[PDB]
Amino acid sequence: NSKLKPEVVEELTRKTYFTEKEVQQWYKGFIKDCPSGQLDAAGFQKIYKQFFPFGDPTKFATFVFNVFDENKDGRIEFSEFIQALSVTSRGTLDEKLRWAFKLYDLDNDGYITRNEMLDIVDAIYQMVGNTPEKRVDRIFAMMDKNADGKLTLQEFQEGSKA
Amino acid sequence: NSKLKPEVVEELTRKTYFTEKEVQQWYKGFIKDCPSGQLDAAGFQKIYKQFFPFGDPTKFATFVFNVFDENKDGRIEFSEFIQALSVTSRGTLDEKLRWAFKLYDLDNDGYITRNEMLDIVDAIYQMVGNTPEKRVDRIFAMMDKNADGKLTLQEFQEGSKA
Ligand SMILES: N#Cc1ccc2[nH]cc(CCCCN3CCN(c4ccc5oc(C(N)=O)cc5c4)CC3)c2c1
Ligand SMILES: N#Cc1ccc2[nH]cc(CCCCN3CCN(c4ccc5oc(C(N)=O)cc5c4)CC3)c2c1
Ligand SMILES: [Ca+2]
Ligand SMILES: [Ca+2]
Ligand SMILES: [Ca+2]
Ligand SMILES: [Ca+2]
Ligand SMILES: [Ca+2]
Ligand SMILES: [Ca+2]
Ligand code: NA
Ligand code: NA
Ligand code: NA
Ligand code: NA
Repeated sequence: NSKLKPEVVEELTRKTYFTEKEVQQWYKGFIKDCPSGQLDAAGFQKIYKQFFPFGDPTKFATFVFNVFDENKDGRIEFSEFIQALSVTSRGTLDEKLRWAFKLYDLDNDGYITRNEMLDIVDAIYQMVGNTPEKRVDRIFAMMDKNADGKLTLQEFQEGSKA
Repeated sequence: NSKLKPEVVEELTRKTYFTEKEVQQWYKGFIKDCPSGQLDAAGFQKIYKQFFPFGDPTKFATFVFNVFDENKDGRIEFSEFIQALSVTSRGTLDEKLRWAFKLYDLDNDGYITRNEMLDIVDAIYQMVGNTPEKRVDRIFAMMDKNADGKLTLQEFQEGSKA
């Protein structure tokens, strides 16, 4: 697919923070980087592995892939790609924190657990190539205001602002 | 330039850790991402700005650009691009630390100063989007074994191994 139909471009423009022109430019890049119009987890993994040669980005890349892959069907289509870039780059602080929460909520149950947060920190450290546990412990002491071992989105947002 | 001449591919293959086939594959990607065959600082900046929407990667991207741009002429040619990826991805630990030293040595005088290191840490924090100063202070206490306020490559390597 070389170019998007104007009905699709319009739809994506109303649904994102991008202009009609930016949507078509983003699509040109997407297809050049993904000739099939869809990126599977292997290809997302390859991308990250090439950008971070000093470490092992496999774990963090998987976490990011799962946020891009909204419908969880194992592939990132252009609609999912451009929506993620729209929110992460031009969304409200509320929308951006909501996106980060999704990244951190690894099993998608609406709660971030201590284990989930430690997996994020561990993954970032591996990708790079005070420790993880003490980090998580402090974060949860400062955000888990009901001390139930889980962070809701409000807890994550309230603390992240603080 | 669609494809490289076999004399050039051979040269790059002997000069890098890549195979003849990998050199040509890397060139296909480079040209698709850089149609003119050369990336200036503006374009490198754009790339990083698109990958890190939550922060400001301008400062760190500049530091990385200067390492890629070995001859310091303001553009990254394919030969410089593939050499950087060769060292960062397949070099000895010694070669990889030497590359990191170049990144950190912002003015290229063969020494990393406290200010240079704080600029690196500050840039990484901005890109992301214990503090920087305390970090630098500890690193220099553990690596500046002659306490002259500068890190030579041997100091950086010895400590980085430690
Ligand atoms: N050892 C060590 C050591 C020690 C202390 C340290 N501090 C910091 C570091 C790491 C700093 C980052 C290095 N990055 C910069 C980006 N980069 C790169 C740019 C463009 C690219 O483009 C593609 C593509 N696929 O097109 C792939 C690709 C990759 C090269 C590797 C470090 C390392
Ligand atoms: N607020 C907040 C907040 C709070 C707490 C947090 N912890 C961690 C975060 C940030 C985590 C990373 C987010 N990245 C992932 C990569 N990514 C992306 C992937 C493919 C891409 O491809 C292109 C292209 N140009 O093709 C561009 C492009 C960009 C989207 C943004 C965070 C944020
Ligand atoms: Ca999907
Ligand atoms: Ca969860
Ligand atoms: Ca809670
Ligand atoms: Ca150059
Ligand atoms: Ca210097
Ligand atoms: Ca010294
Ligand atoms: Na729009
Ligand atoms: Na999630
Ligand atoms: Na080789
Ligand atoms: Na340098």
